[PDB]
Amino acid sequence: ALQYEQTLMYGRYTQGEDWIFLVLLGLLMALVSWVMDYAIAACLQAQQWMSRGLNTSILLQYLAWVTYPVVLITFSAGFTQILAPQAVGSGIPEMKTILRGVVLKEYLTLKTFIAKVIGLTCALGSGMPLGKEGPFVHIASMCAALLSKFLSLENESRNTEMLAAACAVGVGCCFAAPIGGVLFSIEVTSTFFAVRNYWRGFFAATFSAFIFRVLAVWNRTITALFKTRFRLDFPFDLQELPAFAVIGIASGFGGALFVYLNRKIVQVMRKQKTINRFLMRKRLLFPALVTLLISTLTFPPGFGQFMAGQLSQKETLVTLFDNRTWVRSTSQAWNPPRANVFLTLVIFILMKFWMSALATTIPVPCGAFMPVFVIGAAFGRLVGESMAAWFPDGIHTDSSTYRIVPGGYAVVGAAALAGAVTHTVSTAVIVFELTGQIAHILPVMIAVILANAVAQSLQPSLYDSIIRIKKLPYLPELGWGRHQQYRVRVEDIMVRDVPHVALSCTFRDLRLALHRTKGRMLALVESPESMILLGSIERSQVVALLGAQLSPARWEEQQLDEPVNFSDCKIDPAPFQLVERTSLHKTHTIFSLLGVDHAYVTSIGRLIGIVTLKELRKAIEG
Amino acid sequence: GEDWIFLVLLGLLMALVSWVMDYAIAACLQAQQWMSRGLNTSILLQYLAWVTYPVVLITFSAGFTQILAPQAVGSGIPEMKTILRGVVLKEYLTLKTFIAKVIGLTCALGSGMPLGKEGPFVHIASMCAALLSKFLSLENESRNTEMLAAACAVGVGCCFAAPIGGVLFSIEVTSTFFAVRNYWRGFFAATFSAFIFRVLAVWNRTITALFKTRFRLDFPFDLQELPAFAVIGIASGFGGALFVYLNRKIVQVMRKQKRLLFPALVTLLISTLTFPPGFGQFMAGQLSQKETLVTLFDNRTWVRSTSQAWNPPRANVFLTLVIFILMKFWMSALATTIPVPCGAFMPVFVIGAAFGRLVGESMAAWFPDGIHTDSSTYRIVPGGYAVVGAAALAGAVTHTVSTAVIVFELTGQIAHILPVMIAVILANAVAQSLQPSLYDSIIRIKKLPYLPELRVRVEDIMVRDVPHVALSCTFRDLRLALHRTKGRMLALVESPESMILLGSIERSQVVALLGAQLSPARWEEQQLDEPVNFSDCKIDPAPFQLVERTSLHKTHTIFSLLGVDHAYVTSIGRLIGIVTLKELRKAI
Repeated sequence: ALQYEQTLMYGRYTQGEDWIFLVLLGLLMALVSWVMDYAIAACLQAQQWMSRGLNTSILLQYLAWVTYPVVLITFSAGFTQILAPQAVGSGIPEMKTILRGVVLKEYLTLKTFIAKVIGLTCALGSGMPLGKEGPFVHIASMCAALLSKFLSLENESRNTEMLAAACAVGVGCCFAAPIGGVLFSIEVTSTFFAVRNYWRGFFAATFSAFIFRVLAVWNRTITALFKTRFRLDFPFDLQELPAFAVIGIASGFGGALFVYLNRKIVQVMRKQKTINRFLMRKRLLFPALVTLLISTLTFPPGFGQFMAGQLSQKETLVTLFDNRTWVRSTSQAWNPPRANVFLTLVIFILMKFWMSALATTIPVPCGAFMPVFVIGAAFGRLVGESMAAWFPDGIHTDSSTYRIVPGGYAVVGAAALAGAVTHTVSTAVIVFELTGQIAHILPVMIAVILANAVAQSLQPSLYDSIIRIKKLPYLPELGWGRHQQYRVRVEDIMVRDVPHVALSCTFRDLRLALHRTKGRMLALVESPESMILLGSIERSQVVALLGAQLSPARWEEQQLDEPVNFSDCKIDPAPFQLVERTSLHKTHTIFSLLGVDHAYVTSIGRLIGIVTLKELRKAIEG
Repeated sequence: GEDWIFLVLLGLLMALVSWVMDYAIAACLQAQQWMSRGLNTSILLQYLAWVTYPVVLITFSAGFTQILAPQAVGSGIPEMKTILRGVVLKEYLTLKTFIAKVIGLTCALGSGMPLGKEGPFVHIASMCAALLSKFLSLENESRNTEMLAAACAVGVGCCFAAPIGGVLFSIEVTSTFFAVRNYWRGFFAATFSAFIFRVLAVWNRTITALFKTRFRLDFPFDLQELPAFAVIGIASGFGGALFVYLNRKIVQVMRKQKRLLFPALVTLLISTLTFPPGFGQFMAGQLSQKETLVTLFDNRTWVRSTSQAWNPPRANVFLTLVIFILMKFWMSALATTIPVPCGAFMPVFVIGAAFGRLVGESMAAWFPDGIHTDSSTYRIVPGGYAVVGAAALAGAVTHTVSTAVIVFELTGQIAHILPVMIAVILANAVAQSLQPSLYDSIIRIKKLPYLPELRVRVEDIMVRDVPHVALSCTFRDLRLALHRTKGRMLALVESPESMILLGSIERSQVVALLGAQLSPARWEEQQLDEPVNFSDCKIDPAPFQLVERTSLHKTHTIFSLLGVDHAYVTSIGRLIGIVTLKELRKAI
């Protein structure tokens, strides 16, 4: 059991019925998502009304423009800190750790639910570049846990499956994409998923989508969030494929750079102890300063006109996916009177990159999927506009028909950058669900594959990076194509010094052994000379043996050093063990599936070594 | 960079093979129509050609498959699912099997019989991967299984021209775990195959989607039309369960009751009923499978060209659709059991499309001016109903939910996603409640090893025979040990008294050295009988074992993960038992 400790940016962790349950989970998640969306829309509408009311002087417009988001972010951070400090940030890495066996202290309580809901609503009510997929996963998991609490009024296996279904429900409700949501949730929270549990997520997401449609028709887009209208007859040509490949490669490099920049930002001010202490005594100055800095640069009368600061995230995504060519309201916002579309796109890309990283490193419930999606869409739109300008009449034409469509480039770029950042290939399906069309399928697959290859060659995923930052249990993923590990054996990476005890030992031996292990379990051995393994023992239990046979109720303590009879103790008969010539592939696979953190190496029945997650991490990294 | 090169070469080879096979099938189908229509004006000659062409093709396919490689008969998905679980089939991935499968599939699909390609394509892709792996060596067991899984994904994708849907379908029918890296490798190889197919479709010339639809993008369906899309799913689930039951019952009956007569009789019976000017006008027998699927997916309303085959002068669309559904159902159920390389995905797809079209036309006739009246500009689109029904029936038969993605890549549109998902979920629920999957039924028919599904520990289910050899054993015990047992591999122990496990030795190696030592040398065969020298063998030093007190659930989970079929039970380093899928006799 791990407990949250508060830090500046992220924190640290220190030491029959199925159908009804799925239907109820889907309905609850749909209702909660609808309520949150309504609240966020109301907040944005209030911001627009207040901004339109005060059109007198630039000073007052600036004051309102920088006062609304700062107040919203400060209130969100304060409310989250008062109720549940552990509800800060994305919830995908924490649930990935939970699904592997580890237990977090109070991660699935009602207070955390209230804090997460209110904080996400308040933080997303401002205009900061933040997402909601991780918070949605966490909220869905808490909803499933509370439903299990209610419906109760073997067990361990059931809970994990329900949480796995809840993650898919959360992703699907976040993107309004059942299939894409389930496939994305499978890739980011597990490595070996049972085929039997494949239908549960699809069923729950389908029920959620049906409830969404019913609510949409009872409340008055309906089909797709960001519906696009592209021609079905030759949307692209053959010679445009190199452009899509270039987009994919650049997106992979950019995703690696984004993950590296986020990690570097987090690390830098974990140093600088004086600034860190001064901010830790404030607890509300850092988010306020970040919000004030970001909002100032997006002021439309000032610097915000050169990066489309007047547009919101939904409006920014809608204009990039349109079926018009800007080069030859989308063009009005993306073509300021003093510049062209290219300069605006470049400035938008750079500023949004660094601002999105910095904003995702602040203490509020937030995600990082939509910002990178928008950045990738902008980069793809830039590439498409360049191609359209270079070929005004087409790339293969007789009567100048079938011109270049720059919106497919934006779709391809968004999917490629999202996949590169998250190390997933389901962003293709996600973007097909989001846009409502499947015409630009092959370029999307090509770009996603290339971006994933480059990103996995360069840097780890964002969620794995956050896991490393928070010091949670971390099993690095084996190289997809970077290297080979079919020749490395367990005899090399193991540690040849094993904390162990003997069957015929004395209490002095236990006293000497206990302090130097620094581990959870002790290995029972027949005899020191034979070194034959018989089982595993608990460190607390062998402490209790000394505490029980060496006690006031009987100095005398130094008189009693007889050999310890292990009959009273309880021994694990079959701990997890391996053999001498086991390959790294099998060890990694069993560690990944069983969710274990410790294995014994055995040679002809004798104890020769031990393997831990740390040794595996060094073996993979080196 | 061996992985990327292997995947690229696999994709290229599979794309080329699929293109060649499609060209051959199209040539055969055109040659049928040429002789059918060009030079015949009499009823008797037309009938004679109509029956004699498919009969000759099917008889040649069956004879060629039997003579060359009998293992090429049937689908390839159940056998590859068995192979990926650690079982070994005798000669399932050789060159003769490849040639027999290719020629038999080309000849069988050249006729007008209702057969598919997904299983044969999976088998051919796996064979291509095995041959490529053999050629590239100019041998880790763990590396080969991953490549076979990638080959299955490539085969499905090339069959349906649906890369993502093909990968998802292949993972769901030939595996028990969703491995993410397998998904990534299949994605990569299917993307390369799709690129090659796109290049070929431009160099030669149904580009993009195979059965592209042109439904309107603004309000294709209403909320009140959803109950129909659920009725379709429930009916499709029931129909899929009935289809699996009927196929199994057809297979069983022939067992209770000269090998070139049954396929010929089946072909002559089926082709007689589909003869157009006789009974073929009442079930649209003049259309091929591609044209049958094309007309059922159009954006026109019949009840308000090539779609006039469903409206004969002496009948209407409803009667023709019902007759087509019934006759094609029983004909496909019968025809999928003849000794030729064949699949069953497409006939089920067409039957589901016909049922969906029937339901959609009924709804369109019920609401001539559109649902919710008001004389609105949005009316019923019966093509989407056909898509929904086809996807639902295919998913119900195959116990899969990736048929939705498959149909989305097939039609080129994703406008009907919610009804398709609802129908697929309902059909899967009903079918899984009623009957097992078609591939599982075939596995149980062929009596292949399989793992069931999931107090008791590995000490109880184990068997203590465990054929083995000792390090100090002579050639007399090696002959004695080999004769009694029949297993693929043998265990190596230190001594009969010690019984300390040292690894495992293959059956091929021991019989080779026994023959080599007792080979003619410079009576003397029995004279030497010296203790064997194991220093020149191929000893596996790390077989995967199980501790004595391991639980059944832990044993079950490791067996599914590792793709193995037998484990060694060990006490303190001593061999005490073996577990070779004895969970089938204990987890049932």
